Amino acid sequence: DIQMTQSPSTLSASTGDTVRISCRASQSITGNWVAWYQQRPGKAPRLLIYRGAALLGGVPSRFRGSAAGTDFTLTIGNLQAEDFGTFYCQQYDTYPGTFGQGTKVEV
Amino acid sequence: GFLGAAGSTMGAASITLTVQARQLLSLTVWGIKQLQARVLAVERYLQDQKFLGLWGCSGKIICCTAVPWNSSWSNKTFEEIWNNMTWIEWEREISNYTSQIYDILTISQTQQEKNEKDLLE
Amino acid sequence: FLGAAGSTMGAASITLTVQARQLLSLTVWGIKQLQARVLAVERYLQDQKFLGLWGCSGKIICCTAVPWNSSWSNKTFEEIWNNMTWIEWEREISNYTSQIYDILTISQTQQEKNEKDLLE
Amino acid sequence: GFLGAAGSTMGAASITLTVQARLTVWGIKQLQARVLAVERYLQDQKFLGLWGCSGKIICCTAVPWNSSWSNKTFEEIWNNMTWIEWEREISNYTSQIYDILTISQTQQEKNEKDLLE
Amino acid sequence: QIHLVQSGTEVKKPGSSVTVSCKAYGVNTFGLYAVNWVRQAPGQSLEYIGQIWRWKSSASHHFRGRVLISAVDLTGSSPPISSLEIKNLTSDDTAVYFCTTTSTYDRWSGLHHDGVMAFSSWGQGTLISV
Amino acid sequence: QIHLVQSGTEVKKPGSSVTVSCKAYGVNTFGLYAVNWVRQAPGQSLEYIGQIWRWKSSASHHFRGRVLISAVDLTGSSPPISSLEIKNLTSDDTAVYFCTTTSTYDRWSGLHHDGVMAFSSWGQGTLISV
Amino acid sequence: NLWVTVYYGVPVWRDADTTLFCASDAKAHETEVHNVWATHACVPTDPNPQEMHLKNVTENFNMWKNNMVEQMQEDVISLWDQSLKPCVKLTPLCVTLNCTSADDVRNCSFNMTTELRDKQQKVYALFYKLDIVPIDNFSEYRLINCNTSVIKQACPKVSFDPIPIHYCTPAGYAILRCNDKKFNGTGPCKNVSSVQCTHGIKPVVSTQLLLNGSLAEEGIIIRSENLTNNAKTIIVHFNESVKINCTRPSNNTRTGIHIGPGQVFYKTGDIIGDIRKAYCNISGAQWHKVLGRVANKLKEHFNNKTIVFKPSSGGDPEITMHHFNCRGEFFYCNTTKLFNSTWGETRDNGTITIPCRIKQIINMWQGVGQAMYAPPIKGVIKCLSNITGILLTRDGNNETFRPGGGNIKDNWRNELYKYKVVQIEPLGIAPTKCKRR
Amino acid sequence: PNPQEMHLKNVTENFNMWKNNMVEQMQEDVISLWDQSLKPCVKLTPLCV
Amino acid sequence: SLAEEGIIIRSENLTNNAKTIIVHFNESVKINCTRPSNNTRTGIHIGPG
Amino acid sequence: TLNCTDDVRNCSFNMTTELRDKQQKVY
Ligand SMILES: *[C@@H]1O[C@H](CO)[C@@H](O[C@@H]2O[C@H](CO)[C@@H](O[C@@H]3O[C@H](CO[C@H]4O[C@H](CO[C@H]5O[C@H](CO)[C@@H](O)[C@H](O)[C@@H]5O[C@H]5O[C@H](CO)[C@@H](O)[C@H](O)[C@@H]5O)[C@@H](O)[C@H](O[C@H]5O[C@H](CO)[C@@H](O)[C@H](O)[C@@H]5O)[C@@H]4O)[C@@H](O)[C@H](O[C@H]4O[C@H](CO)[C@@H](O)[C@H](O)[C@@H]4O[C@H]4O[C@H](CO)[C@@H](O)[C@H](O)[C@@H]4O[C@H]4O[C@H](CO)[C@@H](O)[C@H](O)[C@@H]4O)[C@@H]3O)[C@H](O)[C@H]2NC(C)=O)[C@H](O)[C@H]1NC(C)=O
Ligand SMILES: *[C@@H]1O[C@H](CO)[C@@H](O[C@@H]2O[C@H](CO)[C@@H](O[C@@H]3O[C@H](CO[C@H]4O[C@H](CO[C@H]5O[C@H](CO)[C@@H](O)[C@H](O)[C@@H]5O[C@H]5O[C@H](CO)[C@@H](O)[C@H](O)[C@@H]5O)[C@@H](O)[C@H](O)[C@@H]4O)[C@@H](O)[C@H](O[C@H]4O[C@H](CO)[C@@H](O)[C@H](O)[C@@H]4O[C@H]4O[C@H](CO)[C@@H](O)[C@H](O)[C@@H]4O[C@H]4O[C@H](CO)[C@@H](O)[C@H](O)[C@@H]4O)[C@@H]3O)[C@H](O)[C@H]2NC(C)=O)[C@H](O)[C@H]1NC(C)=O
Ligand SMILES: *[C@@H]1O[C@H](CO)[C@@H](O[C@@H]2O[C@H](CO)[C@@H](O[C@@H]3O[C@H](CO[C@H]4O[C@H](CO)[C@@H](O)[C@H](O)[C@@H]4O)[C@@H](O)[C@H](O[C@H]4O[C@H](CO)[C@@H](O)[C@H](O)[C@@H]4O[C@H]4O[C@H](CO)[C@@H](O)[C@H](O)[C@@H]4O)[C@@H]3O)[C@H](O)[C@H]2NC(C)=O)[C@H](O)[C@H]1NC(C)=O
Ligand SMILES: *[C@@H]1O[C@H](CO)[C@@H](O[C@@H]2O[C@H](CO)[C@@H](O[C@@H]3O[C@H](CO)[C@@H](O)[C@H](O)[C@@H]3O)[C@H](O)[C@H]2NC(C)=O)[C@H](O)[C@H]1NC(C)=O
Ligand SMILES: *[C@@H]1O[C@H](CO)[C@@H](O[C@@H]2O[C@H](CO)[C@@H](O[C@@H]3O[C@H](CO)[C@@H](O)[C@H](O)[C@@H]3O)[C@H](O)[C@H]2NC(C)=O)[C@H](O)[C@H]1NC(C)=O
Ligand SMILES: *[C@@H]1O[C@H](CO)[C@@H](O[C@@H]2O[C@H](CO)[C@@H](O[C@@H]3O[C@H](CO)[C@@H](O)[C@H](O)[C@@H]3O)[C@H](O)[C@H]2NC(C)=O)[C@H](O)[C@H]1NC(C)=O
Ligand SMILES: *[C@@H]1O[C@H](CO)[C@@H](O)[C@H](O)[C@H]1NC(C)=O
Ligand SMILES: *[C@@H]1O[C@H](CO)[C@@H](O)[C@H](O)[C@H]1NC(C)=O
Ligand SMILES: *[C@@H]1O[C@H](CO)[C@@H](O)[C@H](O)[C@H]1NC(C)=O
Ligand SMILES: *[C@@H]1O[C@H](CO)[C@@H](O)[C@H](O)[C@H]1NC(C)=O
Ligand SMILES: *[C@@H]1O[C@H](CO)[C@@H](O)[C@H](O)[C@H]1NC(C)=O
Ligand SMILES: *[C@@H]1O[C@H](CO)[C@@H](O)[C@H](O)[C@H]1NC(C)=O
Ligand SMILES: *[C@@H]1O[C@H](CO)[C@@H](O)[C@H](O)[C@H]1NC(C)=O
Ligand SMILES: *[C@@H]1O[C@H](CO)[C@@H](O)[C@H](O)[C@H]1NC(C)=O
Ligand SMILES: *[C@@H]1O[C@H](CO)[C@@H](O)[C@H](O)[C@H]1NC(C)=O
Ligand SMILES: *[C@@H]1O[C@H](CO)[C@@H](O)[C@H](O)[C@H]1NC(C)=O
Ligand SMILES: *[C@@H]1O[C@H](CO)[C@@H](O)[C@H](O)[C@H]1NC(C)=O
Ligand SMILES: *[C@@H]1O[C@H](CO)[C@@H](O)[C@H](O)[C@H]1NC(C)=O
Ligand SMILES: *[C@@H]1O[C@H](CO)[C@@H](O)[C@H](O)[C@H]1NC(C)=O
Ligand SMILES: *[C@@H]1O[C@H](CO)[C@@H](O)[C@H](O)[C@H]1NC(C)=O
Ligand SMILES: *[C@@H]1O[C@H](CO)[C@@H](O)[C@H](O)[C@H]1NC(C)=O
Ligand SMILES: *[C@@H]1O[C@H](CO)[C@@H](O)[C@H](O)[C@H]1NC(C)=O
Repeated sequence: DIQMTQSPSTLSASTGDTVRISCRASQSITGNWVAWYQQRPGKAPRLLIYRGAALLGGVPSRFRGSAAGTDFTLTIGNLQAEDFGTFYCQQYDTYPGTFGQGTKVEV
Repeated sequence: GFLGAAGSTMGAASITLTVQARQLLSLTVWGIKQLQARVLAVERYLQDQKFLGLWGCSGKIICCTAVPWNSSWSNKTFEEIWNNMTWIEWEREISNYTSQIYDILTISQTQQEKNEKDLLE
Repeated sequence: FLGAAGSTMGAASITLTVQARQLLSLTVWGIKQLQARVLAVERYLQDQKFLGLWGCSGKIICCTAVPWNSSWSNKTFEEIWNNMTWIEWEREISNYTSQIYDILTISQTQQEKNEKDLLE
Repeated sequence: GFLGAAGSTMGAASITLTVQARLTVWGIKQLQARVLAVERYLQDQKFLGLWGCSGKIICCTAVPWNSSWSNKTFEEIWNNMTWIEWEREISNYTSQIYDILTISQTQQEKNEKDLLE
Repeated sequence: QIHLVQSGTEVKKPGSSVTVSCKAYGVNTFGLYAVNWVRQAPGQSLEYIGQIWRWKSSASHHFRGRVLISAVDLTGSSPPISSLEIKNLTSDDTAVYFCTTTSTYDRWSGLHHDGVMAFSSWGQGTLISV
Repeated sequence: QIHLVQSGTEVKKPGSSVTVSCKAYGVNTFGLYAVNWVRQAPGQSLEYIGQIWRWKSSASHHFRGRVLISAVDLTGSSPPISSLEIKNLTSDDTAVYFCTTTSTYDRWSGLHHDGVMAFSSWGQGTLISV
Repeated sequence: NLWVTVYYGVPVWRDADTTLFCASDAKAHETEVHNVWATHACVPTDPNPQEMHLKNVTENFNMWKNNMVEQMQEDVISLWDQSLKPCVKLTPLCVTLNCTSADDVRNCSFNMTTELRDKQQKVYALFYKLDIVPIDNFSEYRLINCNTSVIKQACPKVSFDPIPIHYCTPAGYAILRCNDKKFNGTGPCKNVSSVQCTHGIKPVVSTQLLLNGSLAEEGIIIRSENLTNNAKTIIVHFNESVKINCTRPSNNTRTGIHIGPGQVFYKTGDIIGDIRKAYCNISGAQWHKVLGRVANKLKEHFNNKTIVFKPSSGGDPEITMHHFNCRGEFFYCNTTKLFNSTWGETRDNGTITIPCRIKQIINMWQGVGQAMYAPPIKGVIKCLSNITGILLTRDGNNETFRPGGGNIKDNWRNELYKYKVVQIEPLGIAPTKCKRR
Repeated sequence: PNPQEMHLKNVTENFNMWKNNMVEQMQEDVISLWDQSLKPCVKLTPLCV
Repeated sequence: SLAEEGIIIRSENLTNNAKTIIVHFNESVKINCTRPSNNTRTGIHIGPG
Repeated sequence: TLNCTDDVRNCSFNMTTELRDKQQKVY
């Protein structure tokens, strides 16, 4: 029911260029029930951030997130070659979970 | 024991929070396994009271604070907080704003104490 | 502290406050003091937990809104406070201490609930 | 106990009183320290409660300030003197002030009970 | 660690029923895990199909009655298996299908919320053409 | 323990400059101690001349500009030395000058406060006649 | 419109691990005779049980990540070790034994120290074959625990009688009980319940069969960390307990000799009467009924394959024999007659008498615990125990299940599987309409 | 440093010297003090000859 | 730990020569210590375990 | 007592064994 939209539909950057991927919600996710994914071409999505700004093990510390009401952003410090790919914005605050459209990062 | 009404929603449980009220409690291997537990429980209880006192409550089970409810902490309205939400669920929802709320309550009690002292002149 | 332990309750009650515990400031003996200190801390904290649940957070003499049941004692005020000491009194009401504790907790709960209701 | 602003005079420092919070060799060093800290905190609160100030960082009392403790004016005490200097100045009259505070709180409790008849 | 593998790749005529299998290596049981089924269109975003959580099957309103999700946990020979069976296939189902499992053991992990959870472990995917 | 010895009796012509030197045996450093200079007129009461406290030197308003207080702490050869120089000697300066060192280590000793202190150890004294 | 309100005592909890103290029964040291488990020091005395049924509360239990079982392991090992410190040290008889060679006993002779450091006495002692390793008629031998550790005798008053030990929790914590029937020990639990103290877990140490344990409620429950993994032992729990009767029918003599100042070493002298092998009797009908139920329950988890119980492969007697403690005498029984069948079913219905071999150089815990020497018991010993579970170990048309195998913890995992240590957080902030400070 | 006594006026208390636990505690403490005082001392096991 | 601005000399009593002068360096000299001999550890058994 | 022949010395001593009876000469 909650529609989440991702700010930069496509983006362009190179190695060392930190990008802020923003996301907005149809409602106010005050519980920070937002998750971030990365999908390299020909591969499955990978979870990077859960609960707004929490990092999984085995995910580089360069990825970080912020949560503020309806605004959720993902920052990639020291962007690298493997980081390039489509990024997704998911909310699990209310049923059903919903995914943002996409943010492709290309050289 | 504080855990009795745990599947009950907050509205129904808050009545049973005070029903219990903790009304009555009236060098071998086991030598240290009890002393360490005693000290840890005592200092944990003292920390809980130290937090409770700094907010002006200092001995109230249900303590009233003059801090307005910021909407960033929770946009949920009172009825859907107290009629379909248990205490564990609520504290998980507001698990990110506990430190901020603690600081705001301490600041508010400091402000109220300053106003009380100023009025006394 | 046990000073004025032979004074009738009324006479002692004034002397309960004349001195109120004011102005304190791995060998065989190592374990003794540690166990003693932990037990004393736990017991004092328990006394305050009972004393706090009744609304008497920091009061030596604390009035309460609980009426005195006559089943606890039929004796009148002067027969309690003029010809009876504290040990005799607490022996007389030794069977109704748990019930009185429960009633005090319930009364403080009622008062706190009413206070919260009024603020709304 | 909040160090910092400890070279600050009393007037400036009193404002800066703020949010207080937010077998092996090491086996007994932790436990003894914890028990001593608990006993010291419970003694500080034991004193603070006997004066009616339980749960209050800044507590006002109905005890007049005798001049035998000091005849230094409010501005001289609070504008060019730090807390350590003050507690050294009145280091001889802390026990007497504690006794007067306890007696005053006892008198207030007795009067409150009397007014309730 | 944990590895999710799906059932290859299938191309079927419209109107048939396709069964995708999810064999979870590293999952002690589906009592402490939840299998979430999500579909990715060839160019669009990921959608949510349904889940099994604490041995209770549910699907989103778009897929109610048109999909079946079943699961069985550890046996002597096989790891826990999850099955996604779509019914009445249409050309709109030409999408990659993913299987995901998240640990719902501790209530304070943040990966799950009232049965609506994030997706932590991702399988290879079965692209379906029809 | 602590022992202080001073230069010795001197006879000076009015208008000259006299230096009294005080060597403190037992003072680990003048950073912790403080040297206070005291003069005693014949039959009269003791007066206060000046001090070095925390390596800062000052003198009483009566003696300001007419006196220098200097000190150096421990060396390999000599104990800490304090010097009292009275410029522009007059007949009123005929007094038994004294040297004192008071321990200012702990602030709760009571021997000192705010740089004004009671004198704990006393030197032998150097009578000066002029 | 809404204002923060602080509640103290809210039903909010988290998973945590802390030190759980003991609470034995009022018997103390079994009417004041020292138990190896130090049960008078379990000062708490357990008078009344306080429990609360947590309604509409589902909590996730994972019995294989319980820290209660590891705390029990460490506590039991420490209690066992601390009971052997006062007792005699048996370094004088790590000595060359002149054992008479051609029953399992051996008549051995050795020079042993006396109370005087100057003099020595020749001693004759009957040592079991299992406690003797050839030195490499009258071949020369040595005790088995000579090149590993120094053994210590058991104090005569110390009794190895497992009496219930309760794991209670400090203030501010709680223990969650599952109370749910047929619980696999890993998954959601519907009637979780809050208890202060666990039930009595008897510290019974055994290898292939779990004796005197807590028995299941409605059916036989199979608990394994990982069913696919064959290196993970399968713990079987019983609805009903088969009854085992173990005896040593030979009257034995303990003849204490003095090996130092105040140090008496108790040896087996001779048998007054007939020489009789030790054994344990298990009814064939009851055992085969329970084993058929176990076979069906294993068929459920193992793809309806035919379930074949086969006797343990072999190795150390501790590993591949049913080990237990009857009356201070440690038995090592052959369970080959018990675990030998294929289902999908031997038709015998009479008593199954299994041979047992007593040992005296005891290493219950595989290196982590001490090595002890158990003095002989004078009279004949008879102990009546109920077996409440099995420890199987599948090996890679049919699945074969060798008995035995596992860690020491697996004995107590049928006891502490339903208990979860939980930390209570009593502070809570909620929005209400009070508005007043 | 100071005794800090006080006299209980009009108080009658029953004493039983033979059921005092202070004497038992004294015995246990003295025995423990002797026991610990001899641990860091020579063992004289060679003397039993 | 090495000093910040310069070499610091700390003695309990400079005048006394029975007090060890302690020198602190604000620059650390580097020492390389080596035992270049291949050694063999052979463990004999002197008792049970 | 050592029978010796950071300059090392090759000392010979006959010392205890796992068995209290037997002794082993050690270099
Ligand atoms: C551990 O580490 C510590 C640091 O981390 C370390 O601490 C350091 O210790 C050393 C000592 O070892 C300290 O150095 C000494 O400091 C002394 C104090 O100096 C202060 O005071 C003087 C005097 O100030 C008065 O006068 C001036 C000028 O008129 C005024 O401006 C002042 O306001 C003040 O006036 C008031 O007081 C008067 C009475 O005294 C009143 O009459 C007046 O009305 C006012 O009320 C100042 O001059 C000093 O200023 C100096 O620094 C400034 C800039 O900072 C310069 O511009 C200035 O020119 C000065 O250099 C300071 O304020 C000094 O007295 C002492 O000096 C002696 O030693 C040096 C060598 O270092 C000589 O060159 C010097 O001549 C002095 O030697 C005389 O005294 C010795 C002592 O007995 C004699 O043996 C010697 O023979 C000589 O006597 C001769 O000269 C005398 C006049 O100089 C004369 O009177 C005699 O009769 C004779 O002719 C020295 O500098 C150092 O400061 C410490 N540092 C710190 C940071 O703390 C510690 O030691 C370490 N521990 C160990 C164990 O090592
Ligand atoms: C320790 O002990 C605990 C308890 O003590 C134990 O816990 C037990 O674990 C068991 C697992 O081992 C577990 O048993 C399984 O339970 C599964 C869940 O069953 C529930 O859901 C299904 C489905 O419900 C759907 O659909 C129905 C009908 O349409 C509808 O009425 C429902 O409301 C729901 O619809 C909703 O969801 C839909 C999406 O799914 C949506 O579209 C709808 O709109 C709506 O929203 C119900 O049918 C059940 O009645 C339950 O309510 C269950 O799925 C599973 O069944 C499988 O195994 C059976 C044998 O036991 C088979 O008979 C059955 O056919 C299933 O087998 C299929 O799936 C496996 C999975 O890999 C596959 O390998 C098979 O080949 C087979 O696939 C084929 O058939 C399916 C159709 O069935 C086709 O789709 C495929 O394409 C293939 O053709 C099990 O029955 C048990 O419940 C649980 N108990 C408790 C109390 O927790 C724990 O496991 C123990 N631990 C260990 C280690 O052992
Ligand atoms: C760091 O280390 C140094 C060196 O070890 C140390 O210096 C020594 O300090 C002590 C102080 O306790 C000095 O002892 C006193 O010294 C004075 C003067 O010493 C000089 O003169 C003598 C005599 O010519 C020389 O031997 C010496 O080397 C110095 O040149 C003496 O006057 C003191 O006499 C006391 O000692 C008598 C026994 O010998 C006692 O009976 C009596 O207490 C004497 O004192 C009495 O004298 C008063 C009259 O003056 C009298 O009225 C009182 O009753 C008083 O009791 C004493 O010997 C020692 O000499 C120093 N040594 C050196 C080489 O300088 C520092 O103290 C030390 N620093 C710290 C911080 O510890
Ligand atoms: C809301 O509160 C939860 C409380 O846990 C926050 O989750 C925590 O977030 C921090 C920050 O990322 C995590 O710390 C990090 O953990 C990773 C683990 O890989 C480590 O590599 C990092 O160095 C860092 O330590 C923490 O683990 C995580 N805890 C849990 C239980 O999830 C969450 O971030 C909060 N939300 C927001 C928006 O701040
Ligand atoms: C229980 O034990 C079984 C057997 O040891 C474990 O199954 C094994 O799980 C691992 C994953 O950790 C599997 O490895 C992966 O398999 C996939 C598919 O082959 C492959 O693509 C990966 O590269 C990786 O090899 C392994 O195959 C699997 N073994 C078997 C025979 O099943 C299981 O993980 C354990 N479960 C628990 C509770 O940990
Ligand atoms: C399993 O539990 C049963 C009973 O709960 C245990 O049998 C009992 O064992 C105790 C000592 O282990 C026996 O008490 C002793 O009896 C002897 C002979 O009368 C006496 O000399 C001792 O002082 C002590 O009282 C008790 O009689 C016996 N009961 C029965 C019915 O056999 C059994 O040992 C337990 N099994 C294991 C492996 O621990
Ligand atoms: C969030 O709060 C706003 C009020 O500013 C309200 O309009 C909106 O419906 C709220 N959303 C949710 C999900 O509670
Ligand atoms: C909780 O919310 C759901 C959906 O918002 C609603 O249907 C339900 O009625 C609410 N709880 C109660 C007790 O009404
Ligand atoms: C005595 O009165 C109290 C009320 O003050 C009541 O709660 C209690 O039940 C009464 N006692 C009995 C035995 O009913
Ligand atoms: C206490 O009761 C007795 C009963 O005879 C009475 O004589 C006495 O006067 C009473 N006490 C006082 C202080 O009056
Ligand atoms: C000073 O006042 C206090 C109480 O205000 C009193 O106890 C004390 O005796 C007074 N001291 C003098 C010297 O008057
Ligand atoms: C302070 O009071 C004392 C006596 O109480 C008096 O002697 C003194 O002069 C007073 N000082 C001032 C500045 O009033
Ligand atoms: C405090 O006293 C000092 C010295 O007596 C003086 O310099 C200062 O001005 C005083 N404080 C104020 C605020 O005047
Ligand atoms: C063993 O004992 C027998 C007699 O007891 C003796 O004849 C034989 O020599 C002994 N063997 C050794 C190796 O001492
Ligand atoms: C849980 O146990 C209680 C009593 O122990 C029982 O009444 C209840 O039915 C059980 N739970 C379920 C789901 O049956
Ligand atoms: C186990 O439970 C009862 C005996 O308590 C028995 O009748 C039942 O058949 C058994 N259940 C199984 C595993 O079949
Ligand atoms: C069993 O052996 C003991 C050991 O001395 C003996 O005292 C007892 O009489 C024997 N019992 C019988 C029945 O012979
Ligand atoms: C074991 O002993 C009990 C009672 O002593 C008896 O009922 C049972 O039949 C015996 N079992 C066997 C196998 O002898
Ligand atoms: C088996 O013996 C144990 C011994 O403690 C006993 O508790 C249990 O009740 C017995 N089994 C049955 C079914 O009675
Ligand atoms: C302190 O700073 C540097 C060492 O890092 C060096 O250049 C300088 O000379 C040092 N000073 C002294 C006095 O050694
Ligand atoms: C040094 O000697 C040791 C002893 O065996 C050996 O393990 C090691 O490899 C040698 N190293 C070199 C570099 O020869
Ligand atoms: C070692 O044993 C030999 C005989 O085997 C004996 O002669 C010798 O004295 C022993 N070693 C020493 C150091 O005495």
